[PDB]
Amino acid sequence: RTRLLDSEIKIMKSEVLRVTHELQAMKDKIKENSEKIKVNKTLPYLVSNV
Amino acid sequence: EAVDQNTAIVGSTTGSNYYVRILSTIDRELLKPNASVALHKHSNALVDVLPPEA
Amino acid sequence: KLLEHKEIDGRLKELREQLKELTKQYEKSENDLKALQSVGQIVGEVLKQLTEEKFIVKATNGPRYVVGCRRQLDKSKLKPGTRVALDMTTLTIMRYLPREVDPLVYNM
Amino acid sequence: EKLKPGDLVGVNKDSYLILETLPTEYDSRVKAMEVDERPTEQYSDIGGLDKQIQELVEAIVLPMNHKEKFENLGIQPPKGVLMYGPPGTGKTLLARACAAQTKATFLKLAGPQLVQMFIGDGAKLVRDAFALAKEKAPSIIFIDELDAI
Amino acid sequence: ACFIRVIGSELVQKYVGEGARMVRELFEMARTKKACLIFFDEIDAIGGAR
Amino acid sequence: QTLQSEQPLQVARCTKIINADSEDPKYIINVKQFAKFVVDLSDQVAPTDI
Amino acid sequence: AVDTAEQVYISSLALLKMLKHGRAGVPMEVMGLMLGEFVDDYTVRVIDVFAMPQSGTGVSVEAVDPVFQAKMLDMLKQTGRPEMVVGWYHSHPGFG
Ligand SMILES: Nc1ncnc2c1ncn2[C@@H]1O[C@H](COP(=O)(O)OP(=O)(O)OP(O)(O)=S)[C@@H](O)[C@H]1O
Ligand SMILES: [Zn+2]
Repeated sequence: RTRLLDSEIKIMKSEVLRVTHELQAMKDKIKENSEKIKVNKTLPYLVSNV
Repeated sequence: EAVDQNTAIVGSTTGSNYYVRILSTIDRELLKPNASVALHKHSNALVDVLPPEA
Repeated sequence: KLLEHKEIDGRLKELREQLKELTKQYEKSENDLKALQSVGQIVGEVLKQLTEEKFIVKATNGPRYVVGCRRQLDKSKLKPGTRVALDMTTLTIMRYLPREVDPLVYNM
Repeated sequence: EKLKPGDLVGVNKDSYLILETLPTEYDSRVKAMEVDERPTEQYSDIGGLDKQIQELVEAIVLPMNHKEKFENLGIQPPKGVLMYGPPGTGKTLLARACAAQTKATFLKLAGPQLVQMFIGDGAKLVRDAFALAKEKAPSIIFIDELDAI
Repeated sequence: ACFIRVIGSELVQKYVGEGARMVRELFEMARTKKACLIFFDEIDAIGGAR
Repeated sequence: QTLQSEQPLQVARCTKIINADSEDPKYIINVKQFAKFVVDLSDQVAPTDI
Repeated sequence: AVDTAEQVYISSLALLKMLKHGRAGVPMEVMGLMLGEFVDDYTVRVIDVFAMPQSGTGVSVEAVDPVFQAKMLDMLKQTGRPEMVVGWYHSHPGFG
């Protein structure tokens, strides 16, 4: 009756990790792809040779 | 061409021809028909003689 | 009877694996955002060794320059005939490369 | 893996950063040379080129229908069939008879259309042609005036 | 009808792959309309010698 | 006295269009010589015939 | 109103941040801000010049995120002493 409540509070302990890691995914991804939209609105995309 | 002392008329490897002056440093018998020449960018003036192809 | 510890361990597995993998692709794509520091170079070929620290490079559309190394780019490696990567602002040599030209030598 | 020697990639001005390999860039001239018109020149309409019709059909259309018949014997079909001769015997007619009496994705290709001014298009165009005819795997591929390229 | 003189050296322009486009301009004018009349003259200027 | 009224006009360039993406313009374009230009459309266009 | 010769006293940190921020701003013409004090019409001392993040679209005022300012200067609120943003800077790092 004590370890199950410990796992219940550890579910929220992992949900805070879910919140912060989904933040490090999503809020950082908004940074990355807002910068990449800033690279995706240009004059050309200059053709070239690799 | 040099119209007088240290005022050149210089062709480039961008193709066109310019009209600048050269320094007080370079000896006047290094450009005697020509040279592979060293030019600045903003000042765009004659600096040095490159070693010829030989 | 205590399968809520495995409903918490399964929440750990699923939610942490998904958020960690999303933030791992976000780590490598934050590194792709960090590539907005690695912003472009030029490439030319060493035409000669001017001085021990100077080289004449070949802009492939045009003109020829005077460059140096970064600091320790092995000035014996940069023989006339190698291809280098050139800086964008300073225009000097950044990184050596291989390659060479027309495949009529290669296809035979 | 999208990169290789010889890639048109679309690059930013100010960053000079690669963003696309030009993935979906099939032009109007690229898609116009593809054949959806399907001509109808009959074999009986052509006369006298008997053994050349034999070589033509029996060495191109039989790979279209019988690869295993080459595999049951242990041989290999030729790659490359060339027509040449005087400019009145009917050369384009045989490619049109192919387009009529076979249905395995006839592909014309005109010669000086491959002569480009926007430089780098014709090689991409030939690779597009073989990729497109690869999408419809039996590939009837014809080019007239190969000397012009 | 629509009658068109053709100077042969209206195809002979300087730069690479342009008289080809001049033939393109010809066929663009041609397939706009009906019963039109292209008149060549002096096709040695265009040429028949390989 | 009509000069300065026309001075806020724009030197905007004619082009030639390479392709159309699906569901959006996302148009790729070349003018003559520079590069192959990735563009938008303005809002007051007829988005059919671009 | 009336006009009298305006004077820009510079913080030397501003000189350092301009040279460094445009040095890192390699050709791509970065944007940053100026953060200073309203003394009068005819003088200005700038006391702080900090950095603004690189935007690859076009050097604009619409790249100036005001909540970036709010958060950065919020960290700078108890840190030393904040003041008014009194301007901005762009770069042409090769030519004059
Ligand atoms: N067996 C045939 N039966 C009927 N007409 C034929 C036959 N062979 C040739 N022709 C005619 O000859 C012309 C076809 O030859 P071409 O169109 O010249 O083929 P081709 O590819 O153009 O040859 P070249 O070298 O490219 S000019 C048409 O006028 C046909 O009617
Ligand atoms: Zn500037």
